[PDB]
Amino acid sequence: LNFEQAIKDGTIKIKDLTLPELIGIMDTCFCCLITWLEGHSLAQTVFTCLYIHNPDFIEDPAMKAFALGILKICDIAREKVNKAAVFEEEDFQSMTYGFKMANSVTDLRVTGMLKDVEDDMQRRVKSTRSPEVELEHQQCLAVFSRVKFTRVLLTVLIAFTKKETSAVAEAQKLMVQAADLLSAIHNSLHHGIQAQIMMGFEPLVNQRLLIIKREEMVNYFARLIDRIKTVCEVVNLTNLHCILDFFCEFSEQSPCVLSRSLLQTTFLNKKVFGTHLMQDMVKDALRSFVSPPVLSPKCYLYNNHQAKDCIDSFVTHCVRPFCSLIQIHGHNRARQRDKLGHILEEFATLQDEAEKVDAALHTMLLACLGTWVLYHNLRIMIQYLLSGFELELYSMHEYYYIYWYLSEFLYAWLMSTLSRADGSQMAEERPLSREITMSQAYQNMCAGMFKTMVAFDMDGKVRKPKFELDSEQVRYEHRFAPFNSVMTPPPVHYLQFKEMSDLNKYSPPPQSPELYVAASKHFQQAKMILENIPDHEVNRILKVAKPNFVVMKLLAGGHKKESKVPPEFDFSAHKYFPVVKLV
Amino acid sequence: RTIRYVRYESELQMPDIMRLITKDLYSIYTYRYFIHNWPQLCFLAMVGEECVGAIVCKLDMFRRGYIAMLAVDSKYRRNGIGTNLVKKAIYAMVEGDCDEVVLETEITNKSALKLYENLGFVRDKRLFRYYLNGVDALRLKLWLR
Repeated sequence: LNFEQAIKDGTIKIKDLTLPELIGIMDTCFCCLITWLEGHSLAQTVFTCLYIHNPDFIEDPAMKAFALGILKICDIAREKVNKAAVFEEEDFQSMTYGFKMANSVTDLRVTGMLKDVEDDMQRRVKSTRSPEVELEHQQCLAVFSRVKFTRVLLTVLIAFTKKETSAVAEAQKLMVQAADLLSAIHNSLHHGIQAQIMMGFEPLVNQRLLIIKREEMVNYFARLIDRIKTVCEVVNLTNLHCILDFFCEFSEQSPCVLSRSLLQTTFLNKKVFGTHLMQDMVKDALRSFVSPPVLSPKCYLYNNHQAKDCIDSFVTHCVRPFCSLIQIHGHNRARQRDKLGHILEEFATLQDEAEKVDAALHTMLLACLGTWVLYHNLRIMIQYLLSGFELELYSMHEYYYIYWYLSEFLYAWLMSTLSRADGSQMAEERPLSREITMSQAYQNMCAGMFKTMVAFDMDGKVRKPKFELDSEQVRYEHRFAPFNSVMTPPPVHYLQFKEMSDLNKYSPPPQSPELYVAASKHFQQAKMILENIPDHEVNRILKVAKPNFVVMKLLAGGHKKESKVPPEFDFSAHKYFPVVKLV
Repeated sequence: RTIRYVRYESELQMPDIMRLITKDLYSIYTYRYFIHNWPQLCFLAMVGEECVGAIVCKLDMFRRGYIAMLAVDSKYRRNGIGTNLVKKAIYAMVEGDCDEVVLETEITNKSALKLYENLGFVRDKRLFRYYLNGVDALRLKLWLR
């Protein structure tokens, strides 16, 4: 029944409402909001609350204020998500289905109403602060906690909409308050009216115009508050490389669409944080990474008005690929792979422009801008390749050549780029030593895994697909198709891959024990690198490397040689590198 | 117990086809359209005087083929009926000058994934909550050229 047609009927109560009714109603509305935030529609989850349809009809101040707060939170969330545009076709449904979503009342008025309801309930709590009295006090505590949480969440969502990012620094403290509050909303959860089609809710309201359990609500909201607190700290960064690393780290956790959209909108259509210009950020990243002579204050190229109007054009050309790269990082972990594969054409164009600009600058008096663009492009390709491991898109028999591409070719180019960048940095004079070390560990892990897979295939422990029209050549060409749009580094075709990956160069050709020992030596180098440098990623890499080494050393001694069972590869320990168990 | 593989040339088997689809996993017009436009790709596995398995595919313009439905009776699984049925559809697609055979599946269907991997199919994309149930889906394609 519709709210307008039910107010006269008497099935719903708009005034003189009991505390347990409010506790249950607020809990159910919170669950509906969380369900909507998980990627579902509005007419099915949030608008099932008959009260939210027209909150002007509610006479109880508390319920009306709660409805206004929920509507305003939905407004801010929808606006931010639409602005960011980092949600897939089915990861969020932003259509409002023609609902008047509390646009008449201001947001500050809603916050004031929430504060008034909270104060006029803390007074009641203090009036009994010392069985029926105890139950009333507990219900009052529950209502006050829910109201205060609504107010603080709406306040943070409001503060995230200010033009200046500094307002976010005025909201982080509020999040701490939520830590001492959500548990309260969790503690007095058995006071609300349990569902049985609860009172005040009609899930079949919307049928001609077209949830989660309460126990999981508190933990989800706590995780979301932690995500927002993590997002808030992004305003302290000053270099594009650090922001890129921050975005990658944030996306590694698979955050909700609201968190990704909030981060995207707080980062940037033209000004970063509302303070820095993206052209200047690009120039600063160039100066901090490769230090080209043009960007040095006293290198005579800054004073030239034509080298300046050649570096600025390149910076303006590089500004859009980077915005697109950040946006691609903002998406979920499914479309990220395809968008990474597609950004390669734009970055190849950028690389060609960088090469031309560097050549012209040297001729007018090498490989500084080209080195920087190559570093970013190599990062893109490596992340694209590893994403398939993250998404279980590779079969068992595809591991060896994917890992060979990652280790022997891509990571070698990455090390050459990093070493040349550090050399140019020294020549113009260790922010990349940690990155070099991490790349060393990653490359050794990948090389060990590649040798492992090659030995497994030689031993016959890997199942291949036997059917007349399936060839490795076409599979290899299609797997590495996005790499055709790049020119430097050159794509490695199937024939060259078989030539370099062949084991007939070494006389005598290596057998399974030799390759197993080589993989063990790679894992040992990875361990000796990682365990000498730490954060969570280093611990995950070490936990994925240490048992791997002992497993391969044990297996190189002839254990389970006659068996043909395919070994299991557990990706629980680390996202990209598996722990190969023999059981 | 002799099993047989037969193409689609009659008007008696669509009622048998739907019985083998709704009991395994759509509107009747979906199957009607798919049989209409591409009758040369719909194959059935009949044992005796009944139908044991079925496959319905479409090939539309690179010329890409698509496998829409592949079902086997519960009492007749694990006998290799599905693998042969998929082979005699891939071969028909090849005779029709197709370049790639694409399909979608549930990530939970481990048996189907292993079957298509044995047939040579390689995962290309992973979709989140693609199915109406809520489970994530996997897109498997086989490239022929």
